[PDB]
Amino acid sequence: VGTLVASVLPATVFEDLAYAELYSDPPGLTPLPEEAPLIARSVAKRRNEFITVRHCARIALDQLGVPPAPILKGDKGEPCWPDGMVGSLTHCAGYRGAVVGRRDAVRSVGIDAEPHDVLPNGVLDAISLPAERADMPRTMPAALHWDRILFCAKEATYKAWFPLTKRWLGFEDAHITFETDSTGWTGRFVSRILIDGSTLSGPPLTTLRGRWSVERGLVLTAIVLLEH
Ligand SMILES: CC(C)(COP(=O)(O)OP(=O)(O)OC[C@H]1O[C@@H](n2cnc3c(N)ncnc32)[C@H](O)[C@@H]1OP(=O)(O)O)[C@@H](O)C(=O)NCCC(=O)NCCS
Repeated sequence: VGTLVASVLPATVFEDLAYAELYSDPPGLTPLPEEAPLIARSVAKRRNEFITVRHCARIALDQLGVPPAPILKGDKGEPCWPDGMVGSLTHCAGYRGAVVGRRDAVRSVGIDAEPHDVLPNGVLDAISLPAERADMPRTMPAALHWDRILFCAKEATYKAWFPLTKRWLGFEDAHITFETDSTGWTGRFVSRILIDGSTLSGPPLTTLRGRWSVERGLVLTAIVLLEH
């Protein structure tokens, strides 16, 4: 279908969002000349996914009425969206995707995709708080890899946070609480910011609500912060 990420998008502002996803790199796709410098020293696997993900971004932007154009890279790797637009990009094995939104409705977007696979226990302690490790088993079905899902939400949280603050957010700086829908493979989370949430404009970031899904061997997460 090409609609997996829809499982983590809200209906509230759906008319002001667009998305596009692919599951592999179309062969022979050429980079835009203006984007080529961004991957001039990159390994082949990175080059290929970069091009595919940028292609998805333009497909999604086009749905919102934005003419196709290069998307450069700014502070700390963040994508440089066209004026009036926000969005987020992600890839992993078997997935490339873009979610974009109109800034008049959507303040920020953060998405992440991961394989639904375990993480090593050493990494878990580095990416989680004790309270998360205690609560996730209580809120998540035994079948799910809650370590990986937590991590996915941490990544979505950073991506939604950085464009608004331009500051680091570490794994210990957000406490994420989950809930599972009765059907067992989707739900909600809230990321509570534990540090100063001052933004370049608008209100401070204190809480970021998101959605998660597990389907087709993937974890997907998305945060869509509304403009009020
Ligand atoms: C930046 C980061 C979140 C990217 O996530 P990832 O799982 O490695 O890779 P993904 O494919 O999902 O996402 C990569 C895309 O993220 C976007 N991105 C990179 N830096 C970014 C930033 N500072 N802000 C917003 N988006 C960013 C880019 O569009 C990038 O793709 P591109 O280089 O092709 O444009 C991750 O690599 C990282 O450095 N994390 C540390 C910060 C963190 O997770 N903190 C926890 C907060 S609770």
